[PDB]
Amino acid sequence: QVQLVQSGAEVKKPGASVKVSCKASGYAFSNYWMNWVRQAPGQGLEWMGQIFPGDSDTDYDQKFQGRVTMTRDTSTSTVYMELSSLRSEDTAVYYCARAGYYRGYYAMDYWGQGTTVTVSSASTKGPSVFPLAPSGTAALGCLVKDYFPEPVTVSWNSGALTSGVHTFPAVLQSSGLYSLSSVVTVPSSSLGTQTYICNVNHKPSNTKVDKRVEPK
Amino acid sequence: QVTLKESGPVLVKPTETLTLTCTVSGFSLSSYDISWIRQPPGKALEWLGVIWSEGGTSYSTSLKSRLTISKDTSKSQVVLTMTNMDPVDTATYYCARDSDDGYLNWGQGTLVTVSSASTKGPSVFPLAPSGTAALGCLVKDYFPEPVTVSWNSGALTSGVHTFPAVLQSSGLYSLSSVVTVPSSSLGTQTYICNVDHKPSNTKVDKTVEP
Amino acid sequence: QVQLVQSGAEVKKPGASVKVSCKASGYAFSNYWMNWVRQAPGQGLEWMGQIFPGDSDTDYDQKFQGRVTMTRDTSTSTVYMELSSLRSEDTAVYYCARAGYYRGYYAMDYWGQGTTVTVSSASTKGPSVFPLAPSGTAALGCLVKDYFPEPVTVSWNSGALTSGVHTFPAVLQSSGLYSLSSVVTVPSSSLGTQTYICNVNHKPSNTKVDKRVEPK
Amino acid sequence: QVTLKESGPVLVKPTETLTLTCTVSGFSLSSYDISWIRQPPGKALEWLGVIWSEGGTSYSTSLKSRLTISKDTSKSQVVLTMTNMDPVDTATYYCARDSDDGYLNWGQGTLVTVSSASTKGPSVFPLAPSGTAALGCLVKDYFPEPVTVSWNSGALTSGVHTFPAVLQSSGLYSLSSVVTVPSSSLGTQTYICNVDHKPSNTKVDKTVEP
Amino acid sequence: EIVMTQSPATLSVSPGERATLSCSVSSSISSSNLHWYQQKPGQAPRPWIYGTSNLASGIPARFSGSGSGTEFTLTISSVQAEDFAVYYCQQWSSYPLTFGQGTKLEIKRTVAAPSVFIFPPSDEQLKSGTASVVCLLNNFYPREAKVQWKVDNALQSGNSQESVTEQDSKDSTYSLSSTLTLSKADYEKHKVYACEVTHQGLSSPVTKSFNRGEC
Amino acid sequence: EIVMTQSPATLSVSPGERATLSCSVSSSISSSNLHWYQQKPGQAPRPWIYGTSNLASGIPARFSGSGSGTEFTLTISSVQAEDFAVYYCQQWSSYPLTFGQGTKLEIKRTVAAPSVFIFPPSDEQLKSGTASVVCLLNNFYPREAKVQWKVDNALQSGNSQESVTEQDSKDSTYSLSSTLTLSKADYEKHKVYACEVTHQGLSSPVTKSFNRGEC
Amino acid sequence: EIVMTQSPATLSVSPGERATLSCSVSSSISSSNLHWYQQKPGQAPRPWIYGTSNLASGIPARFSGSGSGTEFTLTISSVQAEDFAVYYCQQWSSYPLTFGQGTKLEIKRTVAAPSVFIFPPSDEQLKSGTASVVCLLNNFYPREAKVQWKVDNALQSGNSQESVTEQDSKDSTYSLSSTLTLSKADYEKHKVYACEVTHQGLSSPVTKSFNRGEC
Amino acid sequence: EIVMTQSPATLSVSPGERATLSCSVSSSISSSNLHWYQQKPGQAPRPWIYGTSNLASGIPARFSGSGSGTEFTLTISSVQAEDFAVYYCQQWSSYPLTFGQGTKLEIKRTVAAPSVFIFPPSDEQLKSGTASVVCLLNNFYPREAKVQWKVDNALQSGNSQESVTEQDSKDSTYSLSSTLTLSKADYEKHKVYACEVTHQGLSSPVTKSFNRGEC
Amino acid sequence: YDFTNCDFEKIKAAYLSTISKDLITYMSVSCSNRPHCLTEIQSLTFNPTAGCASLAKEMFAMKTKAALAIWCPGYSNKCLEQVSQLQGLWRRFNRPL
Amino acid sequence: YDFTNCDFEKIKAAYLSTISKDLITYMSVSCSNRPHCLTEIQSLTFNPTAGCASLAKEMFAMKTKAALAIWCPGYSNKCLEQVSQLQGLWRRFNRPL
Repeated sequence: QVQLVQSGAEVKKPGASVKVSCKASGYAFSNYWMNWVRQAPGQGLEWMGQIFPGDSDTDYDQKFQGRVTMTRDTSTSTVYMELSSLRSEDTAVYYCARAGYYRGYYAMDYWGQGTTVTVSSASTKGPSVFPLAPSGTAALGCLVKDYFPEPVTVSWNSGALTSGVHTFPAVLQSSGLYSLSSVVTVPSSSLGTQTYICNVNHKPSNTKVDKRVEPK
Repeated sequence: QVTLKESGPVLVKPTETLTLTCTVSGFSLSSYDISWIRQPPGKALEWLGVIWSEGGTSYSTSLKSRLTISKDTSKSQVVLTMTNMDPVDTATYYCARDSDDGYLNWGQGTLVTVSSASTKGPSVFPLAPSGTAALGCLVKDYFPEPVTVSWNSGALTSGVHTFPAVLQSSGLYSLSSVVTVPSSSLGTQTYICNVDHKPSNTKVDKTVEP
Repeated sequence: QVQLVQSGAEVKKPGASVKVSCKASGYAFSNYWMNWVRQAPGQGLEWMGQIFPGDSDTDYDQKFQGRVTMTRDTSTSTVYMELSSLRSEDTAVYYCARAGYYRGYYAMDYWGQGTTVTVSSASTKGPSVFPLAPSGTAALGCLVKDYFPEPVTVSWNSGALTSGVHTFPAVLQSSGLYSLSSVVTVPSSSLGTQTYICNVNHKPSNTKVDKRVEPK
Repeated sequence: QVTLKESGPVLVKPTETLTLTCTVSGFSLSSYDISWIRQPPGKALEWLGVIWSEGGTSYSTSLKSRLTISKDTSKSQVVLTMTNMDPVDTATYYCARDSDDGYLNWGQGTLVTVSSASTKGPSVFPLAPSGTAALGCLVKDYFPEPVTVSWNSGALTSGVHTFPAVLQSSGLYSLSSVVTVPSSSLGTQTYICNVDHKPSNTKVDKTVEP
Repeated sequence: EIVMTQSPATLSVSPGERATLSCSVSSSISSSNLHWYQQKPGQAPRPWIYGTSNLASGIPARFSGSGSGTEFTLTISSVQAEDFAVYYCQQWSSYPLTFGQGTKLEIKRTVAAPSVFIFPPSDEQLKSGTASVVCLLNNFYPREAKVQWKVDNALQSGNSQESVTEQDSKDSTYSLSSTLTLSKADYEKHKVYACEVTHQGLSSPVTKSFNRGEC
Repeated sequence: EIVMTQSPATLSVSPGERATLSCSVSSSISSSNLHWYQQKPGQAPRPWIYGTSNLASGIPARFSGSGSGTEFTLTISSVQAEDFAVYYCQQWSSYPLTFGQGTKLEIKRTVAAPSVFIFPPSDEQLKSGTASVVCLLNNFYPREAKVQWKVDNALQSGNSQESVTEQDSKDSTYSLSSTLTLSKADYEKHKVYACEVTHQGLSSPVTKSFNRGEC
Repeated sequence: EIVMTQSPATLSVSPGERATLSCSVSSSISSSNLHWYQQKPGQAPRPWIYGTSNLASGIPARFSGSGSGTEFTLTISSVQAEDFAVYYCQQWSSYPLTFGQGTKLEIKRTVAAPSVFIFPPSDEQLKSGTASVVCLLNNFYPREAKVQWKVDNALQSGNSQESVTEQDSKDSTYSLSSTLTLSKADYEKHKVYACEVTHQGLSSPVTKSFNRGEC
Repeated sequence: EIVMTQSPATLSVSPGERATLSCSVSSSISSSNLHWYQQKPGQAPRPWIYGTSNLASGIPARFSGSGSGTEFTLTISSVQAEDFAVYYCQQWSSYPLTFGQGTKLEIKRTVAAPSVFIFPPSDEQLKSGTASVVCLLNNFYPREAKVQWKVDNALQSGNSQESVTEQDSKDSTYSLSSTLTLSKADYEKHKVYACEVTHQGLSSPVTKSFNRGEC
Repeated sequence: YDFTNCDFEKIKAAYLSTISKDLITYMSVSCSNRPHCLTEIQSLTFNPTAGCASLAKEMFAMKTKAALAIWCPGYSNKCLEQVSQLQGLWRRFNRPL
Repeated sequence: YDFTNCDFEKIKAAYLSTISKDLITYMSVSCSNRPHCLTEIQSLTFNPTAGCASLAKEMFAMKTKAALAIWCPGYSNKCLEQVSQLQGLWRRFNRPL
């Protein structure tokens, strides 16, 4: 088995630098190139470069010239990608891909899980959750607004209510903070006989908020 | 070509006298014999009676005492007179020229409504719904037939059933128009049925809501 | 049942006259017209005329004008057709057809068996039968030539041999006499071990000829 | 384009020497290695042996002592020499350029007949018939193959089967041409088979009769 | 008079098949004395077959007739979409002229169970002074569907009027509406009103019930 | 008069197939005035269809008729063994009554080549002063077959007569007999007598020849 | 560089059908130099086809690839539940390596109209100085749906943001959430707030509206 | 050497079906080291599939290859009329090159029993000095037909040579001719000569016998 | 001849099927009951009138004679006006009882 | 580096499937045995020559380096003439044993 385990998610300010690690295990490390690619949120894959662990011979993409630097550590079988002068559109999921031959054909045969690098000027901020009250089916919700960074986990009735729950992907408004909404459709006859607690968890700010939704 | 055209559709009060005129063209009344056949709504054809080319006449045994068929060859007209009308006598009346081969060779047919009910505007009541749900509106207590029922000013057509009018015990008519729609569309889409009655000149837009 | 039984076959000289009878039975004779039609050998039907037995009202074809005369005898329910000035092409089969209504439609609803009238200048003459010798199947035959009038019956082995026997229709050559041939195919190995007798019968001349066919 | 063309088909007496020349075009002999493969009639392909681009050569183990493959790059020719031939060596010989992808990239192929039998004209004998019946004619004792057999100067084609020639123990060939015809047609139609042998220049018309 | 009967009353035939309509006459009549007429809804009858066997002007060769005495038949070899209508046999033998009850040649298709809905009377009708409870049997086949009204789980009859749409053009299904008309007092003397439907396409009769008060 | 044209002259149809016989009329006539008769060889014509559409008593439902004006048609849906016969269309409209030339409904089968035999005149016939050379084309289909007489390779015409049997009951094949008649002096004046047969079932015309004096 | 164009951007195919994904290449490249990767949401891309024709280990026989020069194709004979995902075509021919924009193989199902709900801003948010009016289009298909914000019947733009859930695992439907953000002063400056939804499953755009102060 | 075998020796596949040809190699070889060639009668082999998986130039997409180590397969999804030929698998791993025995992909059809005829030697052959008795098995399928020669009801072997035509183009049947060659003495020492044929299409073996003397 | 004992239905069928067609194709007063009508057809078809005397030999006249002979026990310009009157008499004959 | 212990079959498959294609698309001496051949490819691809020195960074050179690194233990105008010689060396490498 071949494993490429990468570092954790990174939140960096614009103009800073990030070092993404990728530890390879289960095979001969020095014999295979590591390509680094990135996937912007909602966009396709973008090849950043490649490095040969054997001798540190690196080929970078033309647009990432002088900004990306790839190194290797054969003692720990690790590959490091240093992206400096970070800016707004460097926010993406970065994958390390081992490229090798399969039946004579050369392609990126193994991939790491990816690291989410968020390059934003906003600082850590707790979420503000607001009710979304209903007017034979009615929709309740909680709007989780103005939090940073991604993600926040929204449960309903401490996980008891899961059917009919839609948690929308967070959007990045002009303020630089995130905002999502969690909705749930329930029969309109059980609105007053059921307690509706939405549980918002934001680990980066260590925030637990319990919001109780009532008809208006 | 042979053509037979009765008079226009008529409303006859009960116990009054029906007079229908059938004008024929393409043949002479002195050579062909003209029969009158009535068909009640939804029932079989009933032969009222014949007037012959030489001038004789024969009538149905049940309705012998009420029928009178006269003929004017100069004006090419056949006149049916029926006395003491009963609301059971409302029907479509045809004049038919018994042809050379024996076939009736029917006319256009005229609608006769035997009713004492005066013209009345319709009353629209929304039949509200409770994976598809059916809604509609009931048109009641109007005279005379017909009433044009549409949905969303003709926008909603699929699933629309407008049942034939039924004459109630009061002499007035009533029908229902029902449309089936997905249950999700009840909240957003607004369903209105337009009920139009020319004789009473009544146009009612009724909004059906749960 | 309706029956129209006609007279026997007639052989007449050119310039003579023939009276074809047609007795009707099984219905009211006087109520239905008799049409007379004729069929030349190998040709289609030719309407000769019609007669009403009720009152002798006859309508003849334009070409048979002055040559055909139709009479009736209500005592015997018989209809007679007199064709005078007979010539070469009057040789035909003559049918009497009762014409009546079937479900309101008027057509010749009943027909007689027909009488064969042969108008030829040749006299009765017996047939001359000649062998037709063979050279795994071989054909034997007997040529029955120069006989008058039609027909002659040709059997093989006194009727024992019937399979494979083809008796061709007689043809009228320029001499005014008839000539046909009867052939039979038999295995070529049984030619010498089987006696092949062809039996020619000519009733008008009362002629019985037995011809034995041998390979040459 | 790459083309490989062996010499013409040859007749080699037993225990003589076969010399085949394969001329190639579209490539150089110094860059590609040329193999020789023989296929006996009706058998699988047998790899005789290869000569390599640098000049080396390898031969089949069974036929190592008889094979000799030489190469002339100036004339673009590959010469196969096989000594001490046996009538079992008659076959179709191909020169094939082992390509970049490894595929043999075969040539046209030349027929080699190893036989001591001199040219001999064919002898035609009518196979006479006894609901359809089959007749034909047997062509025997001819050399070399082939013989063109037709029926009624090419008129009769349906049902005609001309079996492949078989080399008998005497070194000569023999085949049969058989046609099926309705039994009734035997008497009237005359069946003649035309047997044509170019090497012996013999054209025999044989009439098949019961 | 000559009382003359048609069979069957309704003939279910899918398009393209063969259809046979029988007319039986009480007294033997001449073959030329029987005529066949075709009628479509909202239209006058059309002379269709003459004298038991003769097609009229314009009628295609698909239609034929055959019969005598008492029994006659009208036969369509290949029923087309335009051949579904009411056919009447009529005698021309003696006065009075009599027509058959009519045979409704109609489209046959797979059995479909009705969708049953129930509508309680609206508030406007209740303030008017009456109450009409509507039962809708939507998209069913065959036409034979049977409906009862239950008031407080008690059978009620003699005051319900039902109307059925003509056979649908696109899916050849029927729709039925049964209206139960009551006064105000009759409406608010009871709590549960039910419509029970029995149909060929139902394994068991379906009961749709409502209670007064709910929105 | 009215000229009744029938088409085709003969109709070769295999049993169980569909047959159509056309009758054109020189003048427009009523449908009721044209009738169809069926005749089998050696039997009188039999009334088959009255008024262009009405089968007589006993005629099965396979037969039908349709037409008007100057064009009428007899149709058999599935021709059976007993249907092969001569059909005539007869108008009644005006005198004199005229029949069609007749269409012979004929059995169709697989093409079979004839067996050709040649018979020289017997010695008795030579003693009688005439010579008849017979050519027999046995068991062939279809009917169309050409027989040519070559006397010393010289084509002969005007002195030969052909007879054809009716279609066989078992294999539905024909047999033909061509007799060439010559005087004794003419017969002895030549040596080679040949019958050449051209038929669809033969790839080439088959010649059966003989010479005088052969045993 | 090499521009890798994929078509279509998304491919709506019902399970069990045949799917075709096209990849055009700005320059002619070798078949062995183009590969296909599959990515499911929340997971790294996975090597799927090597050299335009060779499936990797574990990929079933449904997937196949074919093409040359500037046109290549990924084909799935029978799309299954696990096949719905983003497929990328990647050339290797020249540096820098380029991927296609990705084709999202998507579940196709019956068109379902959305359920549209409107949520006015809560009182706490108003106390916070901002108002967010939410419009929820729940359980609709296909993805394409238009949401318009009308504030006192005046069309709004540039101040609303839309979020779409992934295709549902059970009924394969989408849910959309359009949030209109305004200041407290702007929100209190108007009265009627309406969300208008234009979707294929709706005959007419559905408007859900509310007024400030309603309970 | 590397001894490598093909299965089956003959593959009977009707046009339009799926055909699979197996090649088994004595020693494991690289996937790129195996090639497939197609040969039609009277023609040189054609490079057909490269390296167990790569189609050559012009070969359509119907053909595919798949295998590794010892076992490889050539598969045609829809066999066409032009795909019936001999397929050879050849290793490119080490010298000497070895080819498979060949798989003859050939047209499959319904089993047909041969028509068996026997021809005694002609008079010309008898005066020549030998005698060849010919047994003809005409229009049979499958190719497997088995023939014995009986001389005076005694089995004879080792002196009969048989040849079979290539599969027919129009009806896909075979024809076999077995010639038994004897001297004069051997021919006139016996009276009855028989050919006995056993085939799949025969319920029992058929014996065709002749006796010397008959014409 | 009195037509009281005739078979009126068969004569009517014969006219409606056959005689009427010829009667119309020939184109290119009244009666009380069926016997009186048949008397009128007999007189107006087979008895010569002023000028139009050749109507007795027409084909529809032959049909009328045939039908009358079969179905009546003991039976066995100006022309256009006469045939129109004959059509009227036949039409009144076909009238139902 | 000595290529005696390499896996020659996998390298040959990699060339025949992938490296050869890039080697031809780049177009737009001999060796004794497989180790000697691989030595020649290494020297002629990755060691700069007179003029045509930029051949080491070509895509087929990347493929050759990848294959050699994977399958050789311890491994990790004028241009047209050089690539033709490289094609010849690769073709002789693929020769069967």
